[PDB]
Amino acid sequence: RPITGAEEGLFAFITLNHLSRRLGEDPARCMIDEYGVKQCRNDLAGVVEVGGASAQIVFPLQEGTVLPSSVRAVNLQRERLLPERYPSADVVSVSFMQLGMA
Amino acid sequence: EKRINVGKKHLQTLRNLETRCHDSLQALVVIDAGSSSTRTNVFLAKTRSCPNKGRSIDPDSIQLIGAGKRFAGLRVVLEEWLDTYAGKDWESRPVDARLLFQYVPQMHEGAKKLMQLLEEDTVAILDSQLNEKQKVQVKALGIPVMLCSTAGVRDFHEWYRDALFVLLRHLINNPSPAHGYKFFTNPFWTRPITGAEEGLFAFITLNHLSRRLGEDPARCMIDEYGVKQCRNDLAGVVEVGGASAQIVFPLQEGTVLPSSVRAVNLQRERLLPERYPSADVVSVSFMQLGMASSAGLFLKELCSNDEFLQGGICSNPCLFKGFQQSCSAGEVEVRPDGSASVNEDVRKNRLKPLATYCSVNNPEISFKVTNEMQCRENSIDPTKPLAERMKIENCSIIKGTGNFDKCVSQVESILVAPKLPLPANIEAASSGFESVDQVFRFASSTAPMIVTGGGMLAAINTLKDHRLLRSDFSGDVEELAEAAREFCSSEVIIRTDGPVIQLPNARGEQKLNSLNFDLCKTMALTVSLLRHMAAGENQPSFIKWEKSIAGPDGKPLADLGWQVGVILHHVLFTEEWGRNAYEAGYSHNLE
Amino acid sequence: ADTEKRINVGKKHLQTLRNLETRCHDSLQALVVIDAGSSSTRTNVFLAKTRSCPNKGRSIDPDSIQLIGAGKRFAGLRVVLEEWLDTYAGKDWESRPVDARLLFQYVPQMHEGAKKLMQLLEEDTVAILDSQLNEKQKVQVKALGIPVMLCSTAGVRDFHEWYRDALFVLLRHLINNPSPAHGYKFFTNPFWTRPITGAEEGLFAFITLNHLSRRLGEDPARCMIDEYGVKQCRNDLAGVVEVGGASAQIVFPLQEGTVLPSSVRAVNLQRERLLPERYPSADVVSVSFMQLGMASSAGLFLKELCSNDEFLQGGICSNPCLFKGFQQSCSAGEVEVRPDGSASVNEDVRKNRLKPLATYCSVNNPEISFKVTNEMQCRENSIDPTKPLAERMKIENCSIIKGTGNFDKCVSQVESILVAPKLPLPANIEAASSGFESVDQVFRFASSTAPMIVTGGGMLAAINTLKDHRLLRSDFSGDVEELAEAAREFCSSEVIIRTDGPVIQLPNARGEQKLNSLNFDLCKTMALTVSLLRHMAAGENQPSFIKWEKSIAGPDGKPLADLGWQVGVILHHVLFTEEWGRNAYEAGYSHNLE
Ligand SMILES: [Cl-]
Repeated sequence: RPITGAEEGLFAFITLNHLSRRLGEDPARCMIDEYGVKQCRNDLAGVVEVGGASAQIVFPLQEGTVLPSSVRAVNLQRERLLPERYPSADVVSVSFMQLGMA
Repeated sequence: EKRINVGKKHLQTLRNLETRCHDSLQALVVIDAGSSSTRTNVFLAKTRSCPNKGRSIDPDSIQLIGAGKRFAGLRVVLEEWLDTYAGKDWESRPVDARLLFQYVPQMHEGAKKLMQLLEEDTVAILDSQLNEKQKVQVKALGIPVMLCSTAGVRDFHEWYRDALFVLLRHLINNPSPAHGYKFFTNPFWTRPITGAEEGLFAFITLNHLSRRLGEDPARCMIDEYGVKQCRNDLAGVVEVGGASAQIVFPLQEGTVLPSSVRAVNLQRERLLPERYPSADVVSVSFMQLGMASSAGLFLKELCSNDEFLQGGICSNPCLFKGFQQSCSAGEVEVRPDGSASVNEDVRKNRLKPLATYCSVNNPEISFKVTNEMQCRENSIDPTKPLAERMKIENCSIIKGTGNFDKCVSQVESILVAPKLPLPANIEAASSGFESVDQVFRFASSTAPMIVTGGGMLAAINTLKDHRLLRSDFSGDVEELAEAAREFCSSEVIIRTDGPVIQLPNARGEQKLNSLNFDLCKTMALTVSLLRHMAAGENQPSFIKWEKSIAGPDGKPLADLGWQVGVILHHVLFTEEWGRNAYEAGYSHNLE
Repeated sequence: ADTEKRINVGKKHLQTLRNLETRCHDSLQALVVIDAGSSSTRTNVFLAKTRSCPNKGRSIDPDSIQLIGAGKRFAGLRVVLEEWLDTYAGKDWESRPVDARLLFQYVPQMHEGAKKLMQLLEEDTVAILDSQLNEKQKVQVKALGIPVMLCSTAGVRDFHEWYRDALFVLLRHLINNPSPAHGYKFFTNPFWTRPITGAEEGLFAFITLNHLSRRLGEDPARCMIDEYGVKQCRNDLAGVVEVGGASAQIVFPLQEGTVLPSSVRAVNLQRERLLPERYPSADVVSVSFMQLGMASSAGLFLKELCSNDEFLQGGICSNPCLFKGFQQSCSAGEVEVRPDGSASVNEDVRKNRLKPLATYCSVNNPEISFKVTNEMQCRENSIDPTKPLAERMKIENCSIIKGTGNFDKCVSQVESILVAPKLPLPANIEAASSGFESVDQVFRFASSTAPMIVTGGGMLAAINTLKDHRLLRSDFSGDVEELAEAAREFCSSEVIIRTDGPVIQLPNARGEQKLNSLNFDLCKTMALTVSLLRHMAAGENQPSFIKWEKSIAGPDGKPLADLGWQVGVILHHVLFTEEWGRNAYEAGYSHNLE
């Protein structure tokens, strides 16, 4: 099937993290939230990819950050990109056709 | 021998009692913390306790039993607290918010007096509406309270509102033990809601009460994989409130919006559970179309236009011939003598919400690059200090000209189809359109539309009371324009008993007051909205003006608005509701 | 300068309030377990800590469960049914076949019978709550509601009509309608209040033991990897031997890698919905022996011993399990030792210790009827199913029983009559039972290395009597020969009549103790102990240790609750978080609103 620039960014983010051994069932840190619920995450690295047609920037949302209402973290489990057994991954995902090489 | 059957039947009766579901009455309270007032809303619901299945609410049973007195708005609590501890010029000068942490008990002090008035009013409603048997059930189950703030408390941009909500929930969770009503809340039920969220909840209220929203779908489509894709036959809502206007309607079947705007999916937003057919909607909320902001913005743009402003006189076509006032967007008070009194206080300026929104102090303006330009180009300059930002230059008097068609053409250019709209940042509950014109030109639907809001209904009822519009009026644009043109050509006559609106050809009159002097602008907004809806590729199957919905019997079940929808979004998620309302319950407050 | 102090106080105050609305809140709850046994109905009052968490509902902390009070012994449920059947089914209802269909005319009279007992239990439960709780505790207890679990063990199992089911419907109705004056909101449902079998009683007593001793928990003690590469986990659970008044239960963990015969099965506590899935898997050998109860073994022992040519001679039964100088009328009736040293035997059919086994061993019992061998298995245990009741229990050609105090002969007869009979009584194959028929079969095919806890009033008195006369060392750890030598000496005692009453006088002037209705036949319990230990010692796998326990010490040293089925019953409900939350809190006492 065809894939968009933003989807190409998320897939490149998954590639980087898999090969770097950052993505996996073992989280790098678990935090006890306001309710006493253990929230676990991998120590994911962000990616800056400047391709021929577009530039993608994908990185995990800063822990305890409140984004403007007008933008949103992309949840990889919600988008069916990562299974539920993987620690929750919330990312800032951006694709700019104007920053591509061409 | 027939004595055996009495015994066998008695045992079966008792066996039926311990195996079947049992019904019990529950009260639920929604506190509407609006811009100008805070009002309690008391509801009744039938709960069902089923062996090994817990306890749930029958959503069809939700009924309003009483709406109370309008107490002061939450904004008053904060404004009085800021006046005392930050200094009287906090609206017009920089404030060190950190220093205000010294005065948290004084903020609690302000919230306590208001909560005590609401608690007494709620108890008064319960006692007057319930019989002794109903009271026993109601007192036993506990009373969930959902206090939601809407407009008036969104523009402080510090720690105040969140701290105020912590204090309000603490107050709700400590009711007086004397009356026996076990009120209780949690941070999921008592919280601020946005304008677009009020829209979604009003949409859910309308469809629930009219019986259009239900588990059983109206129609299904079979996809390429043989899977049923089902939907309900939902009605849209147009709500013009005092602080904002919302438009929410189902996305036209078989359409997809481009990557610049988005349909809101009620299930994805966790407003409706997955067992309800998928509901995709076009959702918009515009502060500038609320009754108060639209009045201020209309004057700000009309009175800076060379066609209307000449030699310090602003000729306003939406105001009656014979009416005049001083030139400012200040709150107008129609006096006993017939003159208009304009309040010049920054706090009472109709432009205050838009000017506070269109500011460099507002982080929302920095969220999107064009925001500041869209403010400036609509005559609300973020670079100008507050008083200069709201001022109408080279203008001493506003005089009414009673020209309905000119009023409509100006509502078109300032409010409905502006060349450059004011900024509206998208949020999870909204579609991203910034203008009503764009909504109907690009995302029109065949779904029926219900027009709601106090002022919208007052505009139609005024024309029907004067017998200028037929009682069976059903939305015809030209019939409405004709009625409104005649009413708006009325002359203001000052008499011994006060000012009157005298209809042409001695066809009646009514008293002129602070609430109706500018009603022609609402009639013009209605004509303009109907015109845009009629010019859409898809037109609503019908259009109606409503305040409430009749139940299966004929009596009103509840009022239109966001309140029923707020309850439903909690009660419909069965497992979560059972845990919070019954397992934790009021007993969570035990010390 | 001190402005920062006032700022930080304001900030802290808001953080204190925010924490208060995001964290779990604790609250006390009372729980009631009504123990409806064979000869009595008694209330048991418990306290537990509940935890209410945002978006999570409310649950009980299982380690907080504590007994606050046990009530008075009121009449047994069998007494309620017999008084109702004595009034409306006339006389000889248990002699002549009765038309049960006609008894439906007398349902309000059954209700009145049950109302009298329930009012007594409700008053007693309220008395315990009022004496044990302070005012702050009462507010919490009254607001949450009081779950009541009434379970009947032995007594009411044998009517074979609609009576028991009807009684239970009436009992729950009474429990669900408590007096509003006291403010205690008692309530029940058909899942909490119901009869329980002997095998289910064993599983509940096994759960109680392992809970109190901190062996049962979510975290496993050890994990293993099977043939497929799957991690298999378990707790290090202790087995229980509970010798009750009506039956004996043996419940212990299945030894790792055991291949059981096709005809018996391990009981899986998770599959049986006794423990949730979050607990490590627990597979057990579960056995309930009808003839090994204090009452039933006493009856059967006399029936078999006193029909054997070696012991019955010219109307005199020489009993090796009774003291020299002791004598009684020849019947299985309840015995009362009187101040002059004489024995009074109650001849009432309802007080005959052979009655439950004789009604069990009937052609009218489907358990017996459905299998050809079953009827013969009863007959070989001296209880003939074709015989009428009173004749079925009679010890023929026998006038008196005289004690001979010969421990070795007592062990030999206990072994051949009770523990390893020529023909065992029929196997029970209900879900809670592994389907074993004898003690030897259990230790031959399913022996385990799990430690074993011996419980039951009579089992403990058998060991403590020997320790008290310094015949057994205080450090006794289960050695068979050490026990047999001690019991041989004690069991050789002579009954002597003094001014103060009858005494058991030990040989070689070692001392004495008062002879009474509870200890006159204790030597048979000493012989049952020797026999049980011998069968366990002959197993391929040996328990790591064997201990006799009256109670289990809590974290603070003092016991939190009693051994027995009561704690286990609470746990099998409270551990199922979602189900408990729905029944106890969502439905609750408000389900009773009318
Ligand atoms: Cl737009």
